[PDB]
Amino acid sequence: VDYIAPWWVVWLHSVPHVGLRLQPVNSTFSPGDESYQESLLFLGLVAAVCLGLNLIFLVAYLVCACHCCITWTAVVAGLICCAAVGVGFYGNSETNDGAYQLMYSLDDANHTFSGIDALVSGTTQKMKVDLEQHLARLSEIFAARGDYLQTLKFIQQMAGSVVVQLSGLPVWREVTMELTKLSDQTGYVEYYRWLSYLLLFILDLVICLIACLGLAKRSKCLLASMLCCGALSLLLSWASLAADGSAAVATSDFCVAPDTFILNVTEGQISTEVTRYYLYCSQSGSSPFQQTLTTFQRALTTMQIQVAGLLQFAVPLFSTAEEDLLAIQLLLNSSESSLHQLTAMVDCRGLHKDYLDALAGICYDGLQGLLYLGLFSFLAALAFSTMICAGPRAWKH
Amino acid sequence: VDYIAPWWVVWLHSVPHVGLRLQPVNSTFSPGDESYQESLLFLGLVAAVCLGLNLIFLVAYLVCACHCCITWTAVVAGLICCAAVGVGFYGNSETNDGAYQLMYSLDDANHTFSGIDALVSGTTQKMKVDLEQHLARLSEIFAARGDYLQTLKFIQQMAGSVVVQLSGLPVWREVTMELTKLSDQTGYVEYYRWLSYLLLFILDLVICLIACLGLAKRSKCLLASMLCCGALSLLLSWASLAADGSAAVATSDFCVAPDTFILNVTEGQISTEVTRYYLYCSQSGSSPFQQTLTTFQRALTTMQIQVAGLLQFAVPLFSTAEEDLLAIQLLLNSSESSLHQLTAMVDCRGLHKDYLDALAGICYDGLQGLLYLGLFSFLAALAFSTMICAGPRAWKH
Amino acid sequence: QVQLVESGGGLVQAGGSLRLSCTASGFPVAFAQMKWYRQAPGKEREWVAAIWSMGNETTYADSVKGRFTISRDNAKNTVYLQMNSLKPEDTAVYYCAVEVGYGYHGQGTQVTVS
Ligand SMILES: *[C@@H]1O[C@H](CO)[C@@H](O[C@@H]2O[C@H](CO)[C@@H](O)[C@H](O)[C@H]2NC(C)=O)[C@H](O)[C@H]1NC(C)=O
Ligand SMILES: *[C@@H]1O[C@H](CO)[C@@H](O[C@@H]2O[C@H](CO)[C@@H](O)[C@H](O)[C@H]2NC(C)=O)[C@H](O)[C@H]1NC(C)=O
Ligand SMILES: *[C@@H]1O[C@H](CO)[C@@H](O[C@@H]2O[C@H](CO)[C@@H](O)[C@H](O)[C@H]2NC(C)=O)[C@H](O)[C@H]1NC(C)=O
Ligand SMILES: *[C@@H]1O[C@H](CO)[C@@H](O[C@@H]2O[C@H](CO)[C@@H](O)[C@H](O)[C@H]2NC(C)=O)[C@H](O)[C@H]1NC(C)=O
Ligand SMILES: *[C@@H]1O[C@H](CO)[C@@H](O)[C@H](O)[C@H]1NC(C)=O
Ligand SMILES: *[C@@H]1O[C@H](CO)[C@@H](O)[C@H](O)[C@H]1NC(C)=O
Ligand SMILES: *[C@@H]1O[C@H](CO)[C@@H](O)[C@H](O)[C@H]1NC(C)=O
Ligand SMILES: *[C@@H]1O[C@H](CO)[C@@H](O)[C@H](O)[C@H]1NC(C)=O
Repeated sequence: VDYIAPWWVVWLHSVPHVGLRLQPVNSTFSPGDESYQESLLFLGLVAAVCLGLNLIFLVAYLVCACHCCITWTAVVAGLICCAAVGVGFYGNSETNDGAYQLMYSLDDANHTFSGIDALVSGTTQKMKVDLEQHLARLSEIFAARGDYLQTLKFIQQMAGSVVVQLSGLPVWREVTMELTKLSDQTGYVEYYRWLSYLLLFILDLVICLIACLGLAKRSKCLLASMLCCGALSLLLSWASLAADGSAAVATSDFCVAPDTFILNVTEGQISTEVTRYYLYCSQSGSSPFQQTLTTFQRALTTMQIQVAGLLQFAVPLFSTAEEDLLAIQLLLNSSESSLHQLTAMVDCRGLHKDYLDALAGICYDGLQGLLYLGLFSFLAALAFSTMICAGPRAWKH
Repeated sequence: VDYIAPWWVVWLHSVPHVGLRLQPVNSTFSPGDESYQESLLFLGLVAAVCLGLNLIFLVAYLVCACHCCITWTAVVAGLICCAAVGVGFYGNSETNDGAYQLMYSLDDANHTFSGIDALVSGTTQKMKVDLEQHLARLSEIFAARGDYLQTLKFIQQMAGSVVVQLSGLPVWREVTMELTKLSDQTGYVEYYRWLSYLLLFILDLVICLIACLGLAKRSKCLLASMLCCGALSLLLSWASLAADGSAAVATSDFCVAPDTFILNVTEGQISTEVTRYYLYCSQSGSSPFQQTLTTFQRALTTMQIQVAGLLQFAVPLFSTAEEDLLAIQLLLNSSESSLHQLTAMVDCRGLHKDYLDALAGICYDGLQGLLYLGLFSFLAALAFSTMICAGPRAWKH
Repeated sequence: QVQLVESGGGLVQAGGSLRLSCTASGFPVAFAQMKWYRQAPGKEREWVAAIWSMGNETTYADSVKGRFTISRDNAKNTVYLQMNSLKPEDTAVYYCAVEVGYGYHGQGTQVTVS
């Protein structure tokens, strides 16, 4: 699998991004910059401007019709309104799917990083503390037996080497905290936004159906409140299109060059080799962790050889301390299982799949949901404008 | 994370299974046996009987009404048709998402299995041929070895041990062939079904548009063609309901216990130890690959240290097979790289995540899509029946 | 940190028997790696026998096969060489060595055959 920018990201990214003074600004994604923010609020204000122009058109046409076919166009307005609600339902569902995909990928990355950190801490503590305590006990009992104390010092030195080469690994405490904060913020914003958009769709369908109800038969006095609610939802739909366009432009500017942005965000918290390793899997290249894991496994094999030999060549001479020599071997083989797990978690594929899934989620699903919500806003604005400007229609006398 | 048992799967599995002549059947997923096909055919015949009853009731009611707000009811039926088309679009999109997710999960599992097989075959071939060739060349050029031929013999021995251990690893050629076949069949069937159901949606939209156009002007030829196409389209909608209900029942009752079925099928393909490890991820337990990987790692470390000793102690002595000894050192470094690339792809994490994602695609999204598609079929049948009910008053009125 | 002590050397007559002990202090005998070397006054130091660490597998050079046996005495932390059927060209300075990195060859034990 590989990541390439699909056509819609390229099309949206090429949309001009200028400030309030129309000055061209670097289009690279950088939310911290004030200039980029002002660039996106420029498109927001452009959307507000076209909203104002559309309202001016409605008021002018309404006053012209009042001072100075039709029912088919009203029915058509209702139909396009319903189609807009449907398209918006699909787009909101897709955007929610993208947001949940991003949250799931972030949670998977959090779990895999916390597993690495937990294994690092557990192995370091286990080896250093418990191995030193046991080794002190063996040196206590193996006293006055030279070669045995020399081998004990050897395994102590190998333990020190393991501790050094294992601490020489990234510690993702702050990375875990950042991932957790991002996941919680995404959850809050996404849930509230989905509630808001579901409420908007419900109100849109409700007002469309009940406005057509008045036109159909029975009472006709509803149309005044129907017009008021239609105008409110029309301005709300214009604001929705503004927000959706701004968010889509920002997400596309992120998605065109996501690897560079991620690599230049995690600059001090994370090493450069590790990030370049996870973002671009080095199937042809060499894993940066390979040397540390190799030293770890070589040291563990040497420990196992020495301890097994000690078990086999110390029963007759001492007949004691074998009750904790079995314990030190059990500790070593548990650490071997820990090493297998650790080299299974630090692999490029594990985090790279999560990152690629998050990228596909955000870009594909989220931004297609975004332009589909923008299209919903456009059709809703069109149908709302037509149904508001349908005219007094004799006030149904 | 573990596959939690959902609720709608349980509800759809709780439906009685009768087969052909009121036998309780078993309701435990068993493809390729007569009882299960009989139950699915029962469900299909139930929906066919419902179609026949609907047809007979509609014809009889129409004849009785002819022999003895309707425009509003026709418009309501058209609106229900449009809503059914939208919900069918949603259901087909969800079903296609589930099918593509299943195909992608199977593709990634195939990639991991192919990688495992490529790695084991490459390492065993490289070792057994190139490494044996290099010790054969170095043994003869080393004259009057004595001390040295013992180390060379031990290297050959431990290489034999590691190659035996790697041969003990399962071979996944048959499994990847089966996965390729399943993926190809899934792609072909899903593409054809998506195209057919999109054609059905197009037919429904077109016939609804013709009905709406013919409701404006009372034209006999247009009404006749519209009704002739509508009866045909309702028979297809009922048949689609039949097929979709049968498929939904099958998928739901496979969902209630997928692990036992996938274990039953994989009784000769893969040893039970490997499948029970992959399906569950008993993170607090052991792993069937632990021993062979431990032996691989120990062999590689010990051959590393012995070859390094020979290299750094033989150049001052012979310096004739130095290219050969660098060659075996390079082979050993490469085997270290492939080992670190091997103990991560055989891990529980990747394949368990693939299996959970495939399940979620086929069971969460897939069954939701099938239920939505069945609801679309039922709504289309109801709307077509309601439209036909307005047929007698469409003529002469 | 390791030291080597060689003992048992002396002047012997052709075809006798003797045992050399190469004491160890920093590496356990026949537990990591063991090796036995010799050198004549004008000559290059030459291998005679060796022990592999765990399996007690021993090998001997062609000219020395079937006459010397080298053992593993774990009780007193020592390696023995049992020389039998001595011949006059067996007169040389004998050593033991290792190839582990704990250290290297120690000193000599003179054995002369007359
Ligand atoms: C990310 O993983 C971390 C692992 O540290 C989770 O932290 C735990 O969170 C629970 C509550 O959910 C606390 O009770 C535990 O004490 C936390 N453990 C530690 C070691 O701090 C965290 O919840 C995960 N976050 C997400 C969003 O999944
Ligand atoms: C070291 O870890 C391994 C994990 O398998 C254990 O290996 C077993 O060792 C016993 C005792 O020699 C053998 O009889 C078994 O055959 C080994 N198991 C396998 C699956 O090969 C070993 O017990 C662990 N060490 C300790 C002290 O528990
Ligand atoms: C499943 O994996 C197999 C691994 O063999 C893939 O087979 C390869 O397919 C490519 C084209 O996709 C061919 O160029 C190779 O020659 C095939 N290799 C062999 C050994 O036959 C197969 O394509 C994969 N299937 C899917 C759906 O990903
Ligand atoms: C096998 O790997 C090592 C480590 O990458 C290669 O280089 C050795 O690196 C260590 C650590 O810096 C040095 O002490 C050694 O002297 C290096 N060995 C050399 C230069 O021969 C090693 O070269 C690799 N083996 C081969 C055949 O390429
Ligand atoms: C944007 O930033 C990039 C960073 O490489 C720079 O090369 C470029 O000139 C800047 N401006 C534009 C208009 O791309
Ligand atoms: C990109 O990296 C450079 C490296 O010097 C840094 O100065 C700059 O602030 C970074 N900018 C962004 C937008 O990531
Ligand atoms: C299905 O058959 C199995 C044995 O194959 C039996 O245990 C079970 O009771 C049967 N009925 C069910 C699951 O309703
Ligand atoms: C599935 O496997 C179980 C357990 O081995 C066995 O009892 C059963 O007969 C198998 N087949 C079916 C169809 O359940």
